[PDB]
Order: sequence, then C-alpha cells, then structure tokens
Amino acid sequence: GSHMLQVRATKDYCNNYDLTSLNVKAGDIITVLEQHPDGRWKGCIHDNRTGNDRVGYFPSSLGEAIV
Repeated sequence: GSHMLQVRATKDYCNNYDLTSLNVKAGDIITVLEQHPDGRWKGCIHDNRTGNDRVGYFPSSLGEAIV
C-alpha cells in the first residue's frame, strides 16, 4: 500500500481553528501518499458532500487503504 493510496477512514477528525488535518467526517474518503520522512505522511481529503478538499499530515496508516 505505497506509491499513492486512497484510504477509507471512519472517524471525526477536525480540531483547532486554522490547521492542516484530514477532515474525516465519520465515513469519508482520503487520498494520501506515502512520504514517511520521519513517520508522518501527507494526504488530501476527498469529500463526498460538497467538495471539502484540504491537505493534512497523518501518522502513517490512518484509514483503510483501498489503494
């Protein structure tokens, strides 16, 4: 599950005011890649509602990778 992967994450992940985080809204799609320069990767959110597209950093395998 490397070289770009899309993950399905079920959680409500959105904190702080202004921040870069995977805005997971309990059953949402995340389009991520495998960077791992220390342990965290960067990924984008694929929103299935309006188009909430934001980038966030996550500590490796966050959602269920469907590639």
